[PDB]
Amino acid sequence: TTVFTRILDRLLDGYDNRLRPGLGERVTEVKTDIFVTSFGPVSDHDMEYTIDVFFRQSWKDERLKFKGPMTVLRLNNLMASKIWTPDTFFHNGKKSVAHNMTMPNKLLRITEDGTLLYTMRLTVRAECPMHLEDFPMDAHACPLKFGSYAYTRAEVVYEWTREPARSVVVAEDGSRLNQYDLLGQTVDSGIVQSSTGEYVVMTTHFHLKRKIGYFVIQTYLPCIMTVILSQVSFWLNRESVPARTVFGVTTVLTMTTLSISARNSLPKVAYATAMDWFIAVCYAFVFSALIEFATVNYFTKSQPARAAKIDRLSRIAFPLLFGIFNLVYWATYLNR
Amino acid sequence: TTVFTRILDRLLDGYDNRLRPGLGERVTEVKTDIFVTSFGPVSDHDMEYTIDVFFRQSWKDERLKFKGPMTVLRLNNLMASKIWTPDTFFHNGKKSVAHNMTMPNKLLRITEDGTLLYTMRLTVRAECPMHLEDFPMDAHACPLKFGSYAYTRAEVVYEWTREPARSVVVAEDGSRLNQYDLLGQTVDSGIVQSSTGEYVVMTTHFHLKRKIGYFVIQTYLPCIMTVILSQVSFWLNRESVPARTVFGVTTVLTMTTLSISARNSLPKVAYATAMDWFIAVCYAFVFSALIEFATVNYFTKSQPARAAKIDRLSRIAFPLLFGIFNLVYWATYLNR
Amino acid sequence: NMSFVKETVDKLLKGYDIRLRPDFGGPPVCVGMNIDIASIDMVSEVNMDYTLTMYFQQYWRDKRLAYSGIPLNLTLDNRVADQLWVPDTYFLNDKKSFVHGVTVKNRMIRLHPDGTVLYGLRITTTAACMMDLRRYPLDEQNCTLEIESYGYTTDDIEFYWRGGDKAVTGVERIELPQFSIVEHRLVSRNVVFATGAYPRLSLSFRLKRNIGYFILQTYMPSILITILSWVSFWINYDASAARVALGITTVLTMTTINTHLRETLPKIPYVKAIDMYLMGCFVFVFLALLEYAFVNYIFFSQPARAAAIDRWSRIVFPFTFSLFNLVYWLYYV
Amino acid sequence: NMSFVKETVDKLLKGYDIRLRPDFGGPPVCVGMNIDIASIDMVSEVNMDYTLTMYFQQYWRDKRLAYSGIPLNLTLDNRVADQLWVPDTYFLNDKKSFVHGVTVKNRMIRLHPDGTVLYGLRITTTAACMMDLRRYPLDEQNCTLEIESYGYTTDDIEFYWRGGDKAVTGVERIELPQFSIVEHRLVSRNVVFATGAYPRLSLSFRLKRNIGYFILQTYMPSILITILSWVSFWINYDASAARVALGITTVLTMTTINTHLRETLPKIPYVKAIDMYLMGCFVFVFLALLEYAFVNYIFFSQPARAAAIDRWSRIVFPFTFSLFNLVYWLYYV
Amino acid sequence: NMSFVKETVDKLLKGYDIRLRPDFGGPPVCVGMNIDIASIDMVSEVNMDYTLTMYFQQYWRDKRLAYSGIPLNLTLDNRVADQLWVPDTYFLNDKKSFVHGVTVKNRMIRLHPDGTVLYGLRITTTAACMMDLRRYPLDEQNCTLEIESYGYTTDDIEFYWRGGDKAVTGVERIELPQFSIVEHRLVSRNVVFATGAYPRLSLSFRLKRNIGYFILQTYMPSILITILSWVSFWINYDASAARVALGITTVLTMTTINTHLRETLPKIPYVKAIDMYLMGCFVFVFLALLEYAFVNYIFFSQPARAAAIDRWSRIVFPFTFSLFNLVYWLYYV
Amino acid sequence: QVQLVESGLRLSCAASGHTFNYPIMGWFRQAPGKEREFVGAISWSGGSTSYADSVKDRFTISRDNAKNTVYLEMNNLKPEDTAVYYCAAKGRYSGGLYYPTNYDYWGQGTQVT
Ligand SMILES: *[C@@H]1O[C@H](CO)[C@@H](O[C@@H]2O[C@H](CO)[C@@H](O[C@@H]3O[C@H](CO[C@H]4O[C@H](CO)[C@@H](O)[C@H](O)[C@@H]4O)[C@@H](O)[C@H](O[C@H]4O[C@H](CO)[C@@H](O)[C@H](O)[C@@H]4O)[C@@H]3O)[C@H](O)[C@H]2NC(C)=O)[C@H](O)[C@H]1NC(C)=O
Ligand SMILES: *[C@@H]1O[C@H](CO)[C@@H](O[C@@H]2O[C@H](CO)[C@@H](O[C@@H]3O[C@H](CO[C@H]4O[C@H](CO)[C@@H](O)[C@H](O)[C@@H]4O)[C@@H](O)[C@H](O[C@H]4O[C@H](CO)[C@@H](O)[C@H](O)[C@@H]4O)[C@@H]3O)[C@H](O)[C@H]2NC(C)=O)[C@H](O)[C@H]1NC(C)=O
Ligand SMILES: *[C@@H]1O[C@H](CO)[C@@H](O[C@@H]2O[C@H](CO)[C@@H](O[C@@H]3O[C@H](CO[C@H]4O[C@H](CO)[C@@H](O)[C@H](O)[C@@H]4O)[C@@H](O)[C@H](O[C@H]4O[C@H](CO)[C@@H](O)[C@H](O)[C@@H]4O)[C@@H]3O)[C@H](O)[C@H]2NC(C)=O)[C@H](O)[C@H]1NC(C)=O
Ligand SMILES: *[C@@H]1O[C@H](CO)[C@@H](O[C@@H]2O[C@H](CO)[C@@H](O[C@@H]3O[C@H](CO[C@H]4O[C@H](CO)[C@@H](O)[C@H](O)[C@@H]4O)[C@@H](O)[C@H](O[C@H]4O[C@H](CO)[C@@H](O)[C@H](O)[C@@H]4O)[C@@H]3O)[C@H](O)[C@H]2NC(C)=O)[C@H](O)[C@H]1NC(C)=O
Repeated sequence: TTVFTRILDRLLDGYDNRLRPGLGERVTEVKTDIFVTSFGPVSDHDMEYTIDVFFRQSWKDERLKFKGPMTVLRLNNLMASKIWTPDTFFHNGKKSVAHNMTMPNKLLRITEDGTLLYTMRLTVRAECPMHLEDFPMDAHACPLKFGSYAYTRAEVVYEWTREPARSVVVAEDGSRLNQYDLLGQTVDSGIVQSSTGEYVVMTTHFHLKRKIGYFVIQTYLPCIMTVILSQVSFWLNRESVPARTVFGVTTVLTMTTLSISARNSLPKVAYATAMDWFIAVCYAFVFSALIEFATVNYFTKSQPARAAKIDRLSRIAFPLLFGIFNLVYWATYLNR
Repeated sequence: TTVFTRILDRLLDGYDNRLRPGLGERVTEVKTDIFVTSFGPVSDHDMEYTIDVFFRQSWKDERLKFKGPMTVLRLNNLMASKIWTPDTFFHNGKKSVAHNMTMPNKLLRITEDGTLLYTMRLTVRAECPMHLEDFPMDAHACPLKFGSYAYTRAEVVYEWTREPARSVVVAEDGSRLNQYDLLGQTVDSGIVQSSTGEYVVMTTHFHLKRKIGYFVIQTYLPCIMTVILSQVSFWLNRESVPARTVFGVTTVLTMTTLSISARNSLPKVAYATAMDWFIAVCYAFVFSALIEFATVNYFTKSQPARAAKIDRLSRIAFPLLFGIFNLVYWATYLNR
Repeated sequence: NMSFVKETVDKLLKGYDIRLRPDFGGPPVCVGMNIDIASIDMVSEVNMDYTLTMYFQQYWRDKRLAYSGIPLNLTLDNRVADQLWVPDTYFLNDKKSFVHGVTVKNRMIRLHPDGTVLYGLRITTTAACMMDLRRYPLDEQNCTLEIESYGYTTDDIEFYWRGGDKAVTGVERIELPQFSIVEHRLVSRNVVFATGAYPRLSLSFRLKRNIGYFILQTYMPSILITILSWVSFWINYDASAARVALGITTVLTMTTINTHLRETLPKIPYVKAIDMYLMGCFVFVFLALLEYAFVNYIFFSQPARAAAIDRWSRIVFPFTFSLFNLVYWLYYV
Repeated sequence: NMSFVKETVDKLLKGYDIRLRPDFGGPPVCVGMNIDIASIDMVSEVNMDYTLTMYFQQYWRDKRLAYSGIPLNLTLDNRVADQLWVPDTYFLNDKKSFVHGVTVKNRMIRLHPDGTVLYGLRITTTAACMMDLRRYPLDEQNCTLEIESYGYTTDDIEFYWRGGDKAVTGVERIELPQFSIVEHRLVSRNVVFATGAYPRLSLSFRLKRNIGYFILQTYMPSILITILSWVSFWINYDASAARVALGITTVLTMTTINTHLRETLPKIPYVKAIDMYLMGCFVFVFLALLEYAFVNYIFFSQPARAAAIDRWSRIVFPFTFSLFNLVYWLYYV
Repeated sequence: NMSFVKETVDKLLKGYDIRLRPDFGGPPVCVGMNIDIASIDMVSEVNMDYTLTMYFQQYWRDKRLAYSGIPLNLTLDNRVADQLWVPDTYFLNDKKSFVHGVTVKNRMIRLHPDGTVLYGLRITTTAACMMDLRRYPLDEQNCTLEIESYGYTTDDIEFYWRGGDKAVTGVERIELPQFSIVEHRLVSRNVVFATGAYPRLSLSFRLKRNIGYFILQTYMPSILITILSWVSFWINYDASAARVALGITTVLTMTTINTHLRETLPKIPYVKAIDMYLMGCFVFVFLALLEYAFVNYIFFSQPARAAAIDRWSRIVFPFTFSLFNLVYWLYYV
Repeated sequence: QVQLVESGLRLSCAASGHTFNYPIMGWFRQAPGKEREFVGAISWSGGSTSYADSVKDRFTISRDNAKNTVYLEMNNLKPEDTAVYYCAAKGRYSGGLYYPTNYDYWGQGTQVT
C-alpha cells in the first residue's frame, strides 16, 4: 500500500494544475463519448428536453507517467480535483446537475503511459427550438452541443473515441418519452467562432417524431364525425324544424368546444398549426351548414321550391367539398 | 502599494475576530440604515412580502486604527470575513437571500480612526400579519424587525444613523407592487425580552392600501348586473310564468356561482369580509325577488288585484331598497 | 483587557479534539433543550405536513471549556461553533429544514465559567403530520415534532426538557387561520432501533379546525340550492316543461359545485363528512326532480292528484330536510 | 482517559491515505447494505417518479483503522467521515437527492476494534418510476431503487444485502393515500458498461392503486349526468324547448367534466380506462339526444310509432348502460 | 517548457495582494465589458420578470500581472480566478442568478503579456421588468439590465462598453414565441447613492408582442359566436325551441370563454383591452338573448311589432358591432 | 389513549380509542424463564404483516376495521409454544418493530398451554 502512496505523492510533487498538458508545445487532444442512460421528457411549452448521461473524457498527460506493480490506478475522484481536467461545457444547456449523492458521481483512472480516463454522471436540460407549423405531424432534431469554454482550437481539440455513430450510445430501456419516438441520432463536429476566438464544438442531434394516435382519436375523428353529422341535416325534411335545429346547434357547439380545448398543450406560438387549419375548416363547414339551414327556414313558407332546390344543391355540394378538403389536407401533411 | 499591504498585515497581526470591540469595557454601538431599492410583491395567500434593500451598518473598532497616505481604505469584501462584524438578523424574516453574483454584494470601508462601514445587498421575505375584515378595502402595516441574535443589550445596541424618519429611504422608482399602494413608513426602536435575555430591536412599518379596481370589475359589477336582471322580471305580465321562473332560477344560480368563486383566490379566513356581506345581500335580493314571483303566482287565479298590487309595489320597492343599500354600504366602507 | 480574553480562549482551544464528546468513555453527557415557537405558518392537508419556525436552544457542560479569571458570560462569534463539539440532534418527522443565514448564520455560542455551553439556532422546518380526515371539516388533529440523537446512543447522551413544562414558550401567541391550538404536550422517552437505544423528546400540539370558512364556503351553497329547488313546489304547473328543465339545470350546477369542492381537497380514499352532506343534498334535489317529473307526467289526465302530490311535497321536503340536518349535526357534534 | 483515546485516533489517522480503498491492489472489499424506510412522501404520475426517505447503512472492514487496548466501539463525530475512505455509492434512477443537515449533517460513523466501519446516512431521494397507465386508475405499478458503485468495478468492490431478506425494514411505515404496498423484493446482480462490470443492488415495491377516490370524484358525476339525460324520455314530445335545453345542458356539463379530468393528468398518447368510460358516457347521452332528434323527425306522420319509440327507449337506455357498465367493470376488474 | 511557465506564474502570484485593487491609491482602473446574449427565456407577466442567458466578459489591466519572455497569451485554469482581484460587478434589478457549473464552473481567465486580464463568465439571470398591461395584448414593453459596481466608487473604477455600439452581440438571433425585439440600446452613466457615485451600464430591449396567437385564440371565436347569436333574428319568432337553443348556446359558450380567460394573468387592478373586448361581446350576445325574450313576450297581441323589432335587430346589431370594432381597433392601434 | 381487550386456537385483540395515533398492533409472548419475544405485527390500514422466523408459515395475523379487531391464528403448535401472550400498540414514530420497549399500550395477559 505504501508503494502506491509514494507513487501518488511523487506524481503530485511539483505538479501545476493551472497548466494544460503540452502547454506551449502541442495541442491537447480529448477523446469524448456519451452513454445516455435515460432520454427524459420533452417539454413543448418550455422548448427544452432533459437527458441523463455518463460523460466520458480521455486524454494524455506526460506528467503522470509511473512504473509500478499495477498497470492502471483506479483512484478516488478526490484526485480529480488535484490535477488538470478539461473545462467542457454544454453550449445550449439551461441548468444541469452534477450528481453528488452519496458521493461525487465521478471516476478517474490513470494508465502507466500517462493516459487519463475521467467520467462523470450528468443530468442536462437543453434547449430544443421547435417549428410547430406541422403540428401534430411534425418532427424535430434536438441538438446537444459541447466544447471547451476557455481553450481555443489551437490548444484543445475534441475527438470522438470511436467512429462517430458508435460514440454516442443510448441504453435499451432508457426512454422516458411519452408523446415522442426516438428515431435515431447523428453525430458531428465543427468549429464555432466567437469574440474570444475559434473553438471546437461536438454536436449530437436526436431525431424525434411525435405520435399522432392521441390526436387522431382526440381531435380528427370528433371533427370528422361532427362535419358528417352536420351534413346529415340537409336530408331531413323541412317540416322537422326542431330536428334540424338540434343538428345545427349541437354540431356548432361541439366544434366550438373542440376548438377551445385543442390548444391546451401547445405554447402560444404566433402562427397557425395544421390542426388549427383543420379545425378552422371544420368550423367553417359547420357554420355554413347552419347558415344554409337558416336560409332554408327563411324561405320555407314563402318559396318552398327555392328551399328544396337549395337543400338539394347543398346535399350535393357539401360532401364533395369535404372530401376534396380531406384529400388535399392529408396528402399535403402525410407525405411531408 | 507595499505600504498598504504592510498596514493591513499589521492591522490583522494578532487580531481576534471572535471578540466584539470593547468586550468587557463598553457597549458596542452600531448605526444602521436601510435603502429600499424595490418594495416587491405582497402575497395575501401567504401573508408575506418581499423587499430588496441595501443594509448599511457602521461601528467603531479601536483595534483597526491606522495612519497612512489615505484616510479611508475601501477594501475588497473578503476582508469582511477576516474581522468582527455584527450578527444582525430579521426577526420576522422567512427565507432571505444574500446576493452572490457576480461576487458577494458587500462593501467594507475603514476610516483611519477605526470606523467601519459595512454594507450588503439583501432580498428579505418577511411576515405581514393581515386582518381582512375590511377586504377588499383594507389597509395594512407590514413590519420589518431586526436586531442582534447573540448579543444582549449590555453588549450591542443599535441606533439609526440619522433622524429615524430619514434612516429608511425608499427609492423613487423602486415599486414592484401591483395590487397595493405604499403610503409611507414609520420607524421605531425598542427592547425585546426572551429566554436568553434582553435585546435591541429596530422596527419599520410600511403602510399599504389595497387598490379596489380589480375586485370592482371582477365581483361587484357582475353582482349588480345579476340583481338588475332579477329585478327585470317584475315587469313581465303574470301570465308569463315559465319566463319569470327561468329568470329567477337562473339569477339565483348565477348568484351562487359568483358567491362561490369569490373566495377562490382568497385565504381561508374564519370571519366574514365586506365582499361576503355584499354578495350575501345581493343573493338575498335575488332570492326575495324569486319568492315575490312565487307569491304573485300563488294569488294569480284567486285574488288578481292583490297580485297586481304586489307586483307594482315590488317594481318600486326593490330598486329603491337596492340603491339605498348600495349607498349605505359604499358610504360606510369608502369613508373608513 | 482583550489580550487576556484572547489568550484564555486560545488556551481553551489548544489540543481540543472535536471528534470526542465531553466525558468520552464515562457517564452520558446530559443535554437540556428549550424551544421558542416564533410561528406556525401553514398547515397542509394535501401534503400532510406543517411548517414551523423556532429558536432551538441546547444546554450542556464541557469541562474542557471551563475558564477562570473572567467574571463574564462569553458570547463568541458563531464560527467558533465549527471548532467545538455539538450534539448531533435531528428531527425524525421533518421533510425539509434549514438554518437561516441572513445576514450571517443564525447561530449563537455562549460559554460560562464552569464550562457550560449554550448553543442556539433559528430553524424553519417542515414536518410531516398524518391527518385523520374522516370527520373533516369537523376534525381534530395531533401534530408532533420528534427530536433525537442520530449517532450517540443512550450510553453516551441524554436529553431532557430544561424547565419541565415551561421549556416550550410562545405557543399561546400563535394565531392560525384554519385552526386553534387547544393544547400542547411535552414527552421524553427512549426509542430502540437495531443499532441501539436513543433518547427522544416529543412536542405535540392538538389542533381543532374552525368551521366558519366551511359554513361560508361549502355548506351554505348546498343548503341554498336545496331550498331553491323547493320554490318549484309553489309555482303552478303547465304544459311548458319549464320546471323539469330548471330542476335538471340546478342539479347539474350542484354537481359542478361539488366537483370543484373536491378539486380543492387531497385524494383520500374514504368518505368524509362533507362528502356525506353533499350526497345527502344531491339525493334531496334528485328526489325533488323525480317528483316534479312524475307530477308533469300524470297531470294531464289527473290534475287533482298532481295538485295533491305537489302540496304534500310542499310539506314533506322541508320536514325531511330538517330531520336530516338534525341527525347530521347531532352525529358529528 | 480522553487523552489516550485522542492519541489512539491520532495514530489511526496518521499515515492514512484517503485516496486508496481498503486492500487497494488486492482482493475486493465487501460492503454490506441496510435500508430503513421512513416514508414515501409522494408518487407522481405527472412527473413519473416517487419520493423516498430512508436510513442508508453501509458496513465494511478497513484494516488500517484497527485499534487495540480499548474494548469498546467508537461512535465518532460525523465530521471524521471527511477523513475516512467511504464507498462511492450512488443511485442510478434518482433525479434529486440530499442528505438532511439540521441541526447537523445526518451522518453517523462507528468504528469497531477489528477495523469494521459502520457508516449511516439519512437520505431523501426522488427516484424515477416509469408507469404504464393503460389500466389507470385500476393499474398496478412496480417502482425500483438501483444502488450501484460508480468508480469501482467488481474486481475492487462487492455489494450484498446484509441479513438477506431482512436487510430492508420499515415497509409497514409506508402510508400512501392512493396506493397500498403489496410486496417488496431484493435483487443482487452485475451490470456491464463499456468501462467494466459493476455490482448492483435493487429494491423494488409493487404498488396497487385504491379505486375509492375515483369512484367518488370521477365516475359518479358522469353516471349521474347519464341518468339525468334519461329524464327526457318521460317528457312529452310537444316540449321541444325543454328537451332541447336538457340535451344541450347535459352535453356541456359532460364536456366540462371530460376536459377538466383529462386536464389533470399527464399527456400520454394512449387511452386509459377512465377515458374509455367517459367517452362511453358521452356516447350514451349524445345518442339519447339523437333519439329525441329522430322522434321529432318522425312524429308528425307516425305519432304512434314515435310514442312506441319513446316507450321502448325508456327501457332500452338503462339496460344498455347497465350492460356497458357490467362489461367495463368485468374487463378492468 | 512547462517549468519556465510554472516559474513565471508562481512569481506573478508571490507578493500579490488580492485585497487591493490595481492602482490602489491612484487613478481609477478602467473595466471594459462585452455581452454575448445566447437566449432570452420565458418573459412572464405574472412574475413581472424575464430570464436572460449570456456570456459576460470583463477586460482590465493589472500591472502586477505583467510578464516577459513568454510570447503567448496564457489561458489559465478557472480556479486561478480565486487568487486574483476581479471587479465586484453586480446586477441591480436581478432577482435570482447563477453561474453554470457543468461540467466545471463556466469561468475563463486569460492573461496577456502586458498585464491585461480577460475574465469571462456564463450567467443565467432572472431580472425584474415592470410591465404596463393597459394595452395588452397590443402592448410594447421596455426591459433593462442594470450593471453596476457595488463597493468601488467612480474614484476607484469606471465602466465602459468595449466596442461602442457593438459591445452586445446575439440580439438579432434571439427567437421569442410571443415577442419580437424591435431595438436594443446601450447607456453609460453615473448613479449617486448616500455612499458615493458609482458607474452604471444599461442594456435595454424594446419588446413588441405578437397578436396572431390572440387572434386565433380569443378574438376570432368571440366574433364567430357573436355573429352566430344574430342567426336567431332570421328565424321566425314562433320557432321557440330553435331560438332558445341558439341563445342559450351562445350565452353559455361566451361564459365558458370568459371564465377560461379570466385568471390567466396577474391580478392587475386596471382594465385591459382584451377584457373590454370580451365584456363587449358578452354584452352583445346577452342583449340579443334579451331581445328574443322581449319578442317572445309581446308576439301574441302584437305580432307586427315583433316582426318590426326582429327586422330592426337584424340591422342594428351588425352595424353597432361594426362601430364598436372600429372604435376599439382605432383606439388600441 | 387506546384500550386493548384480549379474548380466546385463535387470539383476538380488540382496540378502542385513538387507534389512528397507534397504527400498528404487535403480538408478544413471555416464557416462564425468558423475556418477552416478538411474534408478529400488523398495520391497521396497510394490512402489511410481519412475522418472526419461529412462527413463519404457521401463525397468521389478520385485521378487520369493522369492529377494530386483530386475530392471531396459531396452527401446528409445539410444546415450545407455552407462554403468556400479550397484544400491544405501537406509535407512528416509535422505532423498531421487534422491541417491546417501543410499544406503549399493552393488553391483558393470556395463557396458552
Ligand atoms: C455535493 O455538492 C453540493 C454543492 O453542489 C455540496 O453542497 C455544498 O457543500 C459544501 C461543503 O460542505 C458547502 O461548503 C461549506 O459551507 C459551510 C457553510 O454552509 C452553510 O452556509 C451556506 C451558505 O454560506 C449554506 O448554503 C449551507 O447550507 C450552510 O447553511 C462553510 O462553513 C464551509 O467552510 C469550509 O471551507 C472554508 C473555506 O475557506 C473554511 O474556511 C471552513 O473552515 C470550512 O472548512 C464550506 O464552505 C456548501 O455550502 C454547500 N452548498 C450548498 C448549496 O449546499 C454538497 O455538500 C455535496 N455533497 C457531497 C456528499 O459531497
Ligand atoms: C399526540 O399523540 C402522541 C402519541 O402518538 C401523544 O404522546 C403520548 O403522550 C403520553 C402522555 O400524555 C405519553 O405517555 C407518557 O409516557 C411516558 C414515557 O413512558 C415511557 O417511559 C417510562 C419510564 O419513564 C416507561 O415506564 C414506559 O413504559 C415508557 O417506555 C411516561 O413516563 C408517562 O407517565 C405518566 O403517566 C403515568 C400514567 O399513564 C403516570 O403513572 C406517570 O407518573 C406519569 O404521569 C406517560 O405514560 C405517551 O408515551 C406519548 N406517546 C408517544 C408515542 O410519545 C401526545 O400526547 C398526543 N398529543 C396530544 C396533544 O394529545
Ligand atoms: C419490478 O421489476 C423488476 C425488473 O425490472 C424485477 O426485478 C427482477 O426480479 C427477479 C426476481 O424476482 C430477478 O430475477 C433473478 O435474478 C437473479 C440474478 O440474476 C443475475 O445474476 C445471475 C448470477 O448471479 C445470472 O445467472 C443471471 O443471468 C443474472 O445476470 C437470479 O439469481 C434469480 O434466480 C433465482 O430464481 C430462479 C427462478 O426465477 C432460480 O432458477 C435460481 O436458481 C435463483 O433461485 C432470478 O433470476 C430479475 O433479475 C430482476 N430484474 C432486474 C432488472 O433486476 C422486480 O422483482 C419487480 N418488482 C416486483 C415487486 O415485482
Ligand atoms: C427603456 O427605458 C430606459 C429608461 O428607464 C431608457 O434608458 C434611457 O436611454 C436614454 C437614451 O436612449 C438615456 O439618455 C441618454 O443619457 C446619457 C447619459 O446621461 C447622463 O450623463 C450626462 C453626462 O454625460 C448627464 O448630463 C445626464 O444628466 C445623465 O446623468 C446621455 O449622455 C445621452 O445623451 C445623448 O442624447 C442627447 C439628447 O438627448 C444628446 O444631446 C447627446 O449628445 C447624446 O447623443 C442621453 O441623454 C437615458 O439616460 C436612459 N435612462 C436611464 C434611466 O438610464 C431606454 O432607452 C429604454 N429602452 C428603449 C429600447 O427605448
